[PDB]
Amino acid sequence: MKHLISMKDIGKEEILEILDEARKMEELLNTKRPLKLLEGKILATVFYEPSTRTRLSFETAMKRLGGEVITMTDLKSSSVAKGESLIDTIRVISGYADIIVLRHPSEGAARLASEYSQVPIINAGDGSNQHPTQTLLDLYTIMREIGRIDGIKIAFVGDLKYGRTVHSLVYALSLFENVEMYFVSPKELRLPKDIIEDLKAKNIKFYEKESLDDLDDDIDVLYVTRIQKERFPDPNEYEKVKGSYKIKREYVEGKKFIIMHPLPRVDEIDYDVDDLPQAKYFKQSFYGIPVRMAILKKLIEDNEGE
Amino acid sequence: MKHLISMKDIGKEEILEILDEARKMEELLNTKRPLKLLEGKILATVFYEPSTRTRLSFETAMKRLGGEVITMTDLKSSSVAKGESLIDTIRVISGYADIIVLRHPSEGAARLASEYSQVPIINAGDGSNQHPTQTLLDLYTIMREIGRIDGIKIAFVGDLKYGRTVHSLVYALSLFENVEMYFVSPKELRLPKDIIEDLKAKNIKFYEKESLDDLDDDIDVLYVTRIQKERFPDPNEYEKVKGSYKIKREYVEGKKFIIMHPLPRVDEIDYDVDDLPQAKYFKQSFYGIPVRMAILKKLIEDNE
Amino acid sequence: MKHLISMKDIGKEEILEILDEARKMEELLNTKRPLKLLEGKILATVFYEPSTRTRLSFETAMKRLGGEVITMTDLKSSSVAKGESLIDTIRVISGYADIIVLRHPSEGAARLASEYSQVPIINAGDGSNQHPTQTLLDLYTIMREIGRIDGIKIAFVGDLKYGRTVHSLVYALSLFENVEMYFVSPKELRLPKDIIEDLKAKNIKFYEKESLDDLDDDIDVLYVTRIQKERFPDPNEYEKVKGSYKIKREYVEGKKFIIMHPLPRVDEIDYDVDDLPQAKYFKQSFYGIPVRMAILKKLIEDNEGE
Repeated sequence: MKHLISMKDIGKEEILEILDEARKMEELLNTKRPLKLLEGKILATVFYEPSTRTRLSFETAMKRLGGEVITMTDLKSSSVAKGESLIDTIRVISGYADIIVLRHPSEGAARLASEYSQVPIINAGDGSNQHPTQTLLDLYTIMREIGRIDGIKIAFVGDLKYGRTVHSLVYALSLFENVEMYFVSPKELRLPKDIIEDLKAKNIKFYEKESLDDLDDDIDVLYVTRIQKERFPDPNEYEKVKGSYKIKREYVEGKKFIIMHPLPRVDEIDYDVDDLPQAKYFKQSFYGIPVRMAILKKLIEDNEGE
Repeated sequence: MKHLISMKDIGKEEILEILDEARKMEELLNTKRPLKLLEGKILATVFYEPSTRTRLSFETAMKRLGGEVITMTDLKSSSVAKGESLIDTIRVISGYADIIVLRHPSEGAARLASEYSQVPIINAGDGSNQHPTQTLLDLYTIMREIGRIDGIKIAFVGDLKYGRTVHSLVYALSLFENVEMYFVSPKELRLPKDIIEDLKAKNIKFYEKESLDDLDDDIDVLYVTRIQKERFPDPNEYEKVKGSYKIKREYVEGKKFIIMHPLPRVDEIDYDVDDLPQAKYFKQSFYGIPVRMAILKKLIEDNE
Repeated sequence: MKHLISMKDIGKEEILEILDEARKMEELLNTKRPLKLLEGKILATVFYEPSTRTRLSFETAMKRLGGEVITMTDLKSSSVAKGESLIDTIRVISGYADIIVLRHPSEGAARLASEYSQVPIINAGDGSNQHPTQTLLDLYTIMREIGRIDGIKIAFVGDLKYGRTVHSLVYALSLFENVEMYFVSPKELRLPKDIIEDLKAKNIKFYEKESLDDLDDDIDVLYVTRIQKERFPDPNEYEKVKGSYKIKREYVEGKKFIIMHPLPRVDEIDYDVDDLPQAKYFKQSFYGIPVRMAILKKLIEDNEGE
């Protein structure tokens, strides 16, 4: 693997390979003794559309492996860009660092950048459409907390029509055996038609539900996604929707499932749910470090341009 | 010690312990040898209200001990948070790093953060409630330059009514034996009533003075604090106040005291005072590194 | 050498010494294996007027030598400065780090800073009088790609009246033996009168040309500089000028020269020129790392507890 642009370029086999490397990295974090696997390496954080969350995650991961990091964000402003094209920037940075994590608005972006980069490119998503590293850490969370990915019952709650990370995860999961999916969402924000078709094409047991009460205590994972205002300009409307899908304490208690959420959470989950056993979104947050360490390591080794 | 939230959680004992560790750190620096005391460690700089000064200080300190640093500033915006609560952020960062230096506006902030952090939290002031690390380095400066903290005569000049770092230092000093305090300031910015009460309660010889000339050459330390235009909207007014408390060269020359100033200084001290022997504010600036190295080291070790 | 403020403080001898050290650094980079030459050192990036490019360059260089870096950009905004003078800041940072790369608007700036710094100061240009490190890497590019600096034919294209990096390079080159210079530019943006005088005073064969076709293929280096809008408020005019000096394919193919450009390039050079053999601007970009490593190393050693 010379780049990590899209989950659709990876198969269940490579996914597992990565999840394994991730577990190794997690254990290494427990040795607690200074790691130097990527000692003489430099990671370049090239963000056009800022994301302190994603940067810090990758930055931490790189440093945990003993590597160095140079950052270049807010490339969008003319002060941090200066009319220079992505292509020129990728070529210059490509010459400075050993690996690049890119975040660009345009669609080709990542893919294109990889074409001009003499270095591996990790796509931190083109804003949306494709964030591999996120999906991978999601899978790792399930693998880690549920003990397996195959044959699990997962339920997604929230904007499923525009939830990119949800789409990406639904696709990845569709590569595993017997995954039962539940899509809880407002009538308007249902899972894209074409996506459902792919699920059908892969003979995947799935159900579209309109209420959280439709779900049973047999779901293993409850993946909560945000529902932004832009979908319901009318406050009244938005109000009803928030209340209808908000994960409350009384609903969580005793449930078998674990609660995941890519963060940041704002309204999707009550704060009194945090201290409940099934709340796992912050653990999920942590898992991003080990899998990102896994990815950085792999990408660099796989392309030993020594 | 698992956190450093307020000076009021530390006693003279622990203070001295810290000042000692600080000295060690200072010496380790002077030798000029790559240090690796905090080698595999990561410090997280979580600033909601930006402060390049404080960040750089702690960043340098952490790196001098061979540690790594991840920074996250200006959270107070839809350019980094997007509506995520301090509590959620602390929990996420807490899982990434090994130690966190927080800077937040809200009062509980630091303390609260420490409750949700699975990692030590160093309070870089909840805006202007308590800035431990600063007071500690101030103490270190006195200890270092005067040779002792106990029984010294210190004079504070400037906005004493709102000078947070001054209040914090006055409290810490009140924990030492026989410290004589002088509060030089405009009739408008005198030291808070309740603070004076605490000083009285601790039987501390102190005097409020209106002029810099009301002092005698028996002062060991002259701690200069800033006085902002926001206190005297009227330029005329402000103008006269600036002149009245500005530390000038012909006032300094020959004086026993050392001049301290938490920085940045703008009007409080003339530039011709800089090269005078008693000017110690830049040295004080430096001392921040060793004491912060001391604090980072301790907090991490203490929490094995 | 205790500071690097201006190219006019360096002689051909020292220049070559630096270019040599630079080569060493370049080869050290090829030696894929962690360098620790500046292990316990800390570089401070003090930029009042931001420049993500220069910062990243120096940051990379410092980290490649195994050093650490603390950054402090745009103290220009009353947010990062607070009314504190450059002198006070230099003194404080001077006490924190081991070496400082300054970028300030005012003229004295760098020089002045060096007076109050208890640490070496590398001038990243007052943005209008001297950027040593850039000129040095330019020289290194010629030295490395052409094989020599002495007796070469170099042609500068673009705003030569305000091109600071061009002026700095023209001066440095004037210290070498038999360098033939060509100044291709619009009648308005001709090389400053006083500069031409210095060239005359040093008996330097030079020609001022108005067209790129005025150049014969006996040229070794074509240094392309930008021509910003502010020089031709009238779009018509500007468009006119852009087309007249734009380096196109049809013009480059088969030419003996190598093309240099300090970057970022916007209009000055067509993208189809990039993959042509004589295109060397991105290589030039890279060379900044080795020479900056060279400079950082030297400045720190030259001042090792003197």
